[PDB]
Amino acid sequence: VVSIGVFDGVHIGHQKVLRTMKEIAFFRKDDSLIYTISYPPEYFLPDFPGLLMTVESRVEMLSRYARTVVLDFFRIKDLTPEGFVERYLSGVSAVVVGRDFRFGKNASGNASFLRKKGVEVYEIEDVVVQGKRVSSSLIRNLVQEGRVEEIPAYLGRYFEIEGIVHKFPTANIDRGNEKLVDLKRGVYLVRVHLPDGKKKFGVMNVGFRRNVKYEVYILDFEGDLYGQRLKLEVLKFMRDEKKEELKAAIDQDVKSARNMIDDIINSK
Amino acid sequence: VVSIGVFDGVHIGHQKVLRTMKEIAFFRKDDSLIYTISYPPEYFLPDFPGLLMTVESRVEMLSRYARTVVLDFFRIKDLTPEGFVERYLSGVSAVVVGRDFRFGKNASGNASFLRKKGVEVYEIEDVVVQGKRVSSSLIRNLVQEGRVEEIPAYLGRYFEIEGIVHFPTANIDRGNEKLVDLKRGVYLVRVHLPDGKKKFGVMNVGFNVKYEVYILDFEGDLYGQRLKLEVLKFMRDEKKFDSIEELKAAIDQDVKSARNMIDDIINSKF
Ligand SMILES: Cc1cc2nc3c(=O)[nH]c(=O)nc-3n(C[C@H](O)[C@H](O)[C@H](O)COP(=O)(O)O)c2cc1C
Ligand SMILES: Cc1cc2nc3c(=O)[nH]c(=O)nc-3n(C[C@H](O)[C@H](O)[C@H](O)COP(=O)(O)O)c2cc1C
Ligand SMILES: Nc1ncnc2c1ncn2[C@@H]1O[C@H](COP(=O)(O)OP(=O)(O)O)[C@@H](O)[C@H]1O
Ligand SMILES: Nc1ncnc2c1ncn2[C@@H]1O[C@H](COP(=O)(O)OP(=O)(O)O)[C@@H](O)[C@H]1O
Ligand SMILES: Nc1ncnc2c1ncn2[C@@H]1O[C@H](COP(=O)(O)O)[C@@H](O)[C@H]1O
Ligand SMILES: Nc1ncnc2c1ncn2[C@@H]1O[C@H](COP(=O)(O)O)[C@@H](O)[C@H]1O
Repeated sequence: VVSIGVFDGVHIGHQKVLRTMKEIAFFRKDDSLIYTISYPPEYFLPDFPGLLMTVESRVEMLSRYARTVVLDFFRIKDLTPEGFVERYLSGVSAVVVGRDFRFGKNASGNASFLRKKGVEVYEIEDVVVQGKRVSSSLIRNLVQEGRVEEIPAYLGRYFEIEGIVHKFPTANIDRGNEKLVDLKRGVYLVRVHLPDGKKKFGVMNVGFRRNVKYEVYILDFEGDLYGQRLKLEVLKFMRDEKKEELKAAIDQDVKSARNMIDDIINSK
Repeated sequence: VVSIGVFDGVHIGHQKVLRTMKEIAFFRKDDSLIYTISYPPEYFLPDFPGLLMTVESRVEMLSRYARTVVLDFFRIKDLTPEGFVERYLSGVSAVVVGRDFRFGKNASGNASFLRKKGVEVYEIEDVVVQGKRVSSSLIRNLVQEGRVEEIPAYLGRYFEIEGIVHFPTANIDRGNEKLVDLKRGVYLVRVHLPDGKKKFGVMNVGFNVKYEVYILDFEGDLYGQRLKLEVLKFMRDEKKFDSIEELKAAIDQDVKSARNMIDDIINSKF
């Protein structure tokens, strides 16, 4: 029994499907297999916002659920429905998908098809947080419009920026090379997970050059992060990206951060 | 600094103007301000093709460049050049526009006037594309011939139909403004759904004019939500079908080419 799809971000509508995968599992005595497609057709277009995380990262969550097998978009973009079943669904007798799920050169095959190929399709009806069908798209935008405080209602958690370092002080994050989405330009209140389990707060600014840069000033930290990797949770969108008195502006933020922080701490 | 004119479509011409503004201003630690004249004289004359987008849409885009302010046409329409200057340009150093920029009753207002009155007018050379001065007027003719493929070249992006929604086909209410109509026929389009998803779809214009799109791989009520539709390719002439089925056939023959062209649009990135 397997659920197919991209699963980018692995949102709440995603987790729905995965769990139902566990159900149809037990009551079938079968084992579970997630089939995560590398990229959506869109990815290969200019106006594509971006992925919410790297595939490597996505197969970290998808994994913590079932056994994930990544399907390469190049390798399957021309396979026909029949071609697909044969090369990827043999032996399997049931899939878990959503009301939309299509597949095969020209979306040639719906669930009906798979049914007529001797396979059971358990369609999970759409999940919707506040009037809209959760989706990577929908989250892909709030990220663009700086609406971070609005993401947990869809992502099941805070949006995250993560990468290798270098390449005030501020740490420069290299989110890798995949075509990832970028946040509205600006200053953000962030939660930093450092090595050794450390979770320090910080402020992160995002600016141009075309390109977008990610720099965080981690509060109360004074060590070397040059080579290290980091995972930052974007909690709040503080202020917009501005204009030699900048060293004076950041303090608005820092002194501000310290305050938003202490806000929670008190509200036991 | 300040820029003036209608700005219907905000095409590459319009952009060179707004970008020059955005610069002439940094060179001065000055501030931008766009004055968009709601309409153009033709708008109220026999046979006006209509605008490309609603004034609201238009302000929307201009907004990303700088503070925008709309001026009723009917108002400044009568003002004399000094009048106009006395009401809007006061204490404003620079004014970015391009050749052929005029203002005031009977167009007596021009760049020389602003200059003689202490304001620095920075004309911009007309932007040519394939031996043509980019113009809101041009683009309109294209839309009208269904030559939507040639549009991005001048317009700087894909022509776009929009409105409120009022196999199944969504009925777009473009609005009550006077907008330009496409050649009646069938088009491949790219839909921008309320939620945020972008599905391909196929639109048909026929006949005022009626616009209805059948979005590919999609199901859900949209009655009441807005849709922006990038018009990507012209496929066929909206013809008469004396038998319902001949239509069902055609419509399906349309959705077929749709699907393939789409495969083309992607197998063309590697
Ligand atoms: C909390 C924080 C807030 C910042 N806010 C801004 C800002 O609003 N505008 C800006 O231009 N730079 C800001 N910066 C700094 C730039 O990111 C900094 O100049 C960096 O070196 C990269 O910018 P650069 O490529 O222009 O040199 C901020 C830095 C920090 C740590
Ligand atoms: C892709 C697509 C192509 C269409 N092509 C035509 C066409 O060539 N001729 C036609 O009369 N109707 C066509 N239709 C249907 C009309 O748009 C339909 O009659 C609709 O109800 C509006 O037309 P009406 O106002 O005359 O009823 C097409 C519909 C779709 C979705
Ligand atoms: N509190 C801190 N926040 C961000 N980086 C720090 C901090 N403390 C030490 N560093 C280190 O210093 C580097 C930033 O160096 P520097 O060149 O001085 O500034 P910039 O951020 O402009 O590149 C980081 O790569 C990191 O290893
Ligand atoms: N894939 C789709 N394409 C077009 N409309 C759809 C689709 N799915 C659902 N709809 C909805 O169906 C309605 C259009 O219904 P229909 O009566 O069949 O078309 P029309 O009256 O324009 O010929 C709209 O409210 C629209 O939001
Ligand atoms: N919001 C949602 N509600 C229900 N099912 C969903 C939702 N979002 C995704 N799915 C299903 O989960 C799988 C997700 O893959 P993808 O759409 O590529 O992210 C597909 O089989 C979808 O139908
Ligand atoms: N193709 C072009 N190249 C350079 N400037 C242009 C072009 N088309 C229009 N402009 C300028 O941009 C402004 C556009 O206003 P309007 O002509 O009303 O749309 C006027 O001040 C024109 O001089």
